Amino acid sequence: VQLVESGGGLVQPGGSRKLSCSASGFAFSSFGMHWVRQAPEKGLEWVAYISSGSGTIYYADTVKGRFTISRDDPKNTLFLQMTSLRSEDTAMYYCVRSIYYYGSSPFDFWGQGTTLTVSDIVMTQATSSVPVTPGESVSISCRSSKSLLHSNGNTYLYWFLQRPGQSPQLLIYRMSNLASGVPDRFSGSGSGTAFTLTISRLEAEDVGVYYCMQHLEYPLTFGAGTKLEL
Amino acid sequence: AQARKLVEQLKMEANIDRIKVSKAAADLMAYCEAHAKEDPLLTPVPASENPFR
Amino acid sequence: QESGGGLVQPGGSLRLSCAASGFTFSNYKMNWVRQAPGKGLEWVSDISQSGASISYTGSVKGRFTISRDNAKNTLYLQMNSLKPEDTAVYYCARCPAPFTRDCFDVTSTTYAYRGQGTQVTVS
Amino acid sequence: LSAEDKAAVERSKMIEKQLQKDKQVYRATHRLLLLGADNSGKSTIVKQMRIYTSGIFETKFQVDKVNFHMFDVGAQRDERRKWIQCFNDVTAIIFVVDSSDYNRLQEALNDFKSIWNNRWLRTISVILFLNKQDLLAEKVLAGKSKIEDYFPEFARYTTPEDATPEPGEDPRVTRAKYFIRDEFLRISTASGDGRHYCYPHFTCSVDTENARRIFNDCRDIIQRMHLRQYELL
Amino acid sequence: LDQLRQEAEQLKNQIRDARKACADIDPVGRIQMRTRRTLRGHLAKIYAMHWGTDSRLLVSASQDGKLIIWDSYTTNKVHAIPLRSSWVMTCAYAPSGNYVACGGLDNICSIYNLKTREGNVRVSRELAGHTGYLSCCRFLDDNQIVTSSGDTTCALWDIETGQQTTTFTGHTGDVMSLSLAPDTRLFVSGACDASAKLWDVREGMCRQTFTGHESDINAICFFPNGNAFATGSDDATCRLFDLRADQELMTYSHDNIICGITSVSFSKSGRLLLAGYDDFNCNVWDALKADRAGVLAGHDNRVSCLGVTDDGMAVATGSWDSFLKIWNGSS
Amino acid sequence: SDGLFLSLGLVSLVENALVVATIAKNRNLHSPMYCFICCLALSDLLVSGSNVLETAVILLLEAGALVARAAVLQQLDNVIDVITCSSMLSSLCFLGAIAVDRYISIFYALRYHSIVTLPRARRAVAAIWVASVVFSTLFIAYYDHVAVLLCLVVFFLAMLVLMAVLYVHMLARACQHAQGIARLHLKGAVTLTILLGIFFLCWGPFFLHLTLIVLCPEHPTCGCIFKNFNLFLALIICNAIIDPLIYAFHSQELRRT
Repeated sequence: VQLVESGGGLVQPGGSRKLSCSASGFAFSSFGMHWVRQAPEKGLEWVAYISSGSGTIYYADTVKGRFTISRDDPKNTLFLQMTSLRSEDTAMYYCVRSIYYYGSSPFDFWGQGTTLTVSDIVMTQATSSVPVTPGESVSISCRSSKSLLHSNGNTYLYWFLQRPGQSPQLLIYRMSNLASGVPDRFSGSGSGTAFTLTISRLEAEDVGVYYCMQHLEYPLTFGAGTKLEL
Repeated sequence: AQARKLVEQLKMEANIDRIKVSKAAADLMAYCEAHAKEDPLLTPVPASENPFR
Repeated sequence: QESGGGLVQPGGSLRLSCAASGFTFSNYKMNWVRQAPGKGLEWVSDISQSGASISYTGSVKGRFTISRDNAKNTLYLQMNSLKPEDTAVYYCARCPAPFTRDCFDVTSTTYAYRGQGTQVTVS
Repeated sequence: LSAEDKAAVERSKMIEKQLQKDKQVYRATHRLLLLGADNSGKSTIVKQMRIYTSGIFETKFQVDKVNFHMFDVGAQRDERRKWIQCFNDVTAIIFVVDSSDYNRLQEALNDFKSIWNNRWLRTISVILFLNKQDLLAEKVLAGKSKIEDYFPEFARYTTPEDATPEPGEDPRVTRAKYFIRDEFLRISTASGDGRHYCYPHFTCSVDTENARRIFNDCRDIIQRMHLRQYELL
Repeated sequence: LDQLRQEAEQLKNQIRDARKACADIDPVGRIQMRTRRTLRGHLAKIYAMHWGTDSRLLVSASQDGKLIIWDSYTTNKVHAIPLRSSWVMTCAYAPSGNYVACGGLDNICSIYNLKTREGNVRVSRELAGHTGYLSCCRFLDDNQIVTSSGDTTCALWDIETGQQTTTFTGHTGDVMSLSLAPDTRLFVSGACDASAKLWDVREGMCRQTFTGHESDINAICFFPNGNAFATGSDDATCRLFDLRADQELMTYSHDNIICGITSVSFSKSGRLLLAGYDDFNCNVWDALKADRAGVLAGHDNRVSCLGVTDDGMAVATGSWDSFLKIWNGSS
Repeated sequence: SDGLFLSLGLVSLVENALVVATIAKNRNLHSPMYCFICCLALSDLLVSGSNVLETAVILLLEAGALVARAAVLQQLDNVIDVITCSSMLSSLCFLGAIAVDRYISIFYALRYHSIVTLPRARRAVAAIWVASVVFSTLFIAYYDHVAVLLCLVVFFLAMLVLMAVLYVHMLARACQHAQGIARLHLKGAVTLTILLGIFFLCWGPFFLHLTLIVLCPEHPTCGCIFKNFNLFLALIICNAIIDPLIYAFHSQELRRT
């Protein structure tokens, strides 16, 4: 699995820039391709979405009328079209594969990311910094604007970690599950509107910022971001 | 060769202890009557909990 | 359980019996199949459930009269003019599936439904 | 209908459009089963017209823009009554028989009866490739074996009127070959209820026009089943 | 040589005498199943289905040559598995859910990996140690499988290595059916000999042989207890055997039935014995009364497959009419 | 005429709806043949409904709660005419389409599934109803012209001839198969005779009426048989009773349900 992409950088302000996603190593034609950006000092916010078969396309309400997503299966590539970005469009973007069937793990693999800098459920994370010692049980919480338990038992909250040097990663999908290359220490739970992530025994590789995504109703929204200091 | 092997197989199979068929069937009847309530196809589930409709 | 063979001179007479039990004789299209020494396994006679349809192999067309007694559960094959080149162990092939007019594998090398046989030798 | 469930009813439909692609392929290519014996020559039949511990041996061939399967049942066991059911809803059954060895001719007749009277092979027509007719020709030209030994009824049997001998053919070999063919058509006319007919054929190892024979035969089966579907026949 | 057959006959007489000496409730009612789903999309003959361990997912093997994974609630194509041997006669769903096994006329048993990191269902191992067609394959664990073939052999394979840890060679005909026990320590089979056999999976030897039938055997499944099983036959009857008693218990036939059984599956509680038949429809036998508890008459051709969830919620049947109906109660 | 006409319409509609429901339920028959059969069944349903509604509104006009409204009088009559012409020209082409399906299956037995499929079947159905509605709304609401009731004159013969040739050129094959069978060892006469004579007897009267109305408006009999136009239409309306019964209700799949 390898999602590598680029495209951003230097362009005349107020202009257009096309973001791609050079997917490699997986059955691209069966996966759903999202997009996510990150405020340079703040948390994430959704960008766009193209589904399997290029039939369903949802957008970010802030820029719904003017962003342009696209995809090209027979070359296992992806594209995203920016037009006349404002000064708020200074952020660094992500590429996401996802697939939806019974038992699947959407947002399982998050790409490496690329920068683009030119000069509704709401998630609240009032917690932004917590001191903790290795080997001690710690928890981080995220709060929503309404319920997320849908009629089919799901919970539609994706826990995350952004390790202090690289891209995000899935710790728990749908509030209770676990990713592929992830230890068994991690665990989480939901109350109905507020959530929490539990790490049984901290170690060196569990430092950074933990995020929260919902997926129950569009648009997708993240929390503030709780940085952990050891 | 096949005759000797067959003879040995029947000899080995004839030494197995055997319980009366009454107990052998009573076990199955008891197992059925001890797990019926959790068998939806025998006693149907309520429609709300029925997930096929 | 084929039974009823023995010595006989060319042109003699014999009777072949097949005691059957455990598999409801009166339902299956019984057979008679022959394995002469040094030769393969080839069918000779045939009979339906009611004794209506009968078939011979030509080499046995004029002499061997098949019969069948569903009441006593026994299959017969009457010998009348045994020629010297009709010596063999007489197997008793039974049809695979009940209530059917098709018999597939009654001449197989290893077939489940078949008697031990009866060696019949003609001088 | 949730966002992930909405994509669950979407990939299912992209798989629908893949199963509606293979239906066109599946119903536009006709299957055939090949049956025979050790010396029948079906191996030679395949080796001649395929080129123009594996349980089942496949064969690909097409004639006049129609694709045909032919499943030669290979490294299986002597018995037959459990892997023969798998070949229902098949277009036809090719049943090669060697008629130049009268010892096994009646066994081949029994096999033909079994295929013909089979409960699942009752809607299945048969293409009898009566094989190696020339061997049966020298079996009587240099007459040493009396066919009446295993066939007393051949004594008072005469050549059928509709016989069409190949140019330069002795009448006696015509008698013999049409005799065997008639034994192979008697089982056909005995039962079948018209829903499937038997198709006699005079084939050999080097018969280099078998493909058209399967082609014509299969066209006949499908034409006749539609004509019965239209109560025109 | 003659003395050998004499001793064999004496031992068989001893076995029969021992079995003879060994031998010594509200009805279920008219069960109806109003086909809460109807799972279309198979292009050809359907021959085998197997439930997932989650009582939701389901694979069906059809003789087009494709395994199809469906979501039993919302009727979705979760996966599409094309094959190379169109003549599929068995299918299995591994308990972990990562693997599924299919086998058919070709002597191979192919292992298919579902939960892969690249996305597409792909092969894991091809098992090639047979000389006859494979008719029933079942996953023991993630790395073990049990296969019953046409040549008179059952087997236990190590999936990682690809070699038979043990071969089971006591039969005399084509082995049709195969059922792993609840504890995955034993399995039973029927082998077109009117002789069903019990086997031990570790030692590698046939423990018992049961000879109640008068024709071939088509389907076999353990009672959910693991101390019994039932066999389906072409002689138009089903029979119930007990492992410890080593005998026959009941026969499942009525005078109006002329055609043979091809697929047997028990109930999760074992009280309902579903059975597929030649006459274009299923039947459900209360496995302790041998009566016709009901009929799943919804198919236009011969039923070929049958299975019940691990939760007892539903049962799925598929005839060669290319449809895999899913059945459940009401109220 | 007035009551038996409505009775025939309703009994025809009942069988047409039964056929449509049976095909929609037993979806294992989702083939171009059965799509064409069901579409003929519902076009016959349209024939039944339009013909019955003609007389129903005519009778209900006696209790004329709605005003006479001469504009509405010339509108509603034209509209009910449009429907009983659209239904005619759909049923016609659908009998033709069934015949051509029969013929392509017989003469292209190994290529029918590579010629005709559900895409082309539904496309032809849509094109046929498009032609029907267009030609009806043009032939009426735009009344007698040189082309109208003259091009329609060519159109009924040209189909029954193309109806007849196909079902005659497949009794010839059916006979040819009988000699082949018996050489190595009838009903098609009945099939052709029904499928042609029933259609001819049911449809011919109205069309000879509409052939005379354009060339022979002067005789004591060439106008006497015109007075039996109601009998002509009642003979037509028996088609929705007979045709689906003889085309469907013959396969074992339909006979089961």
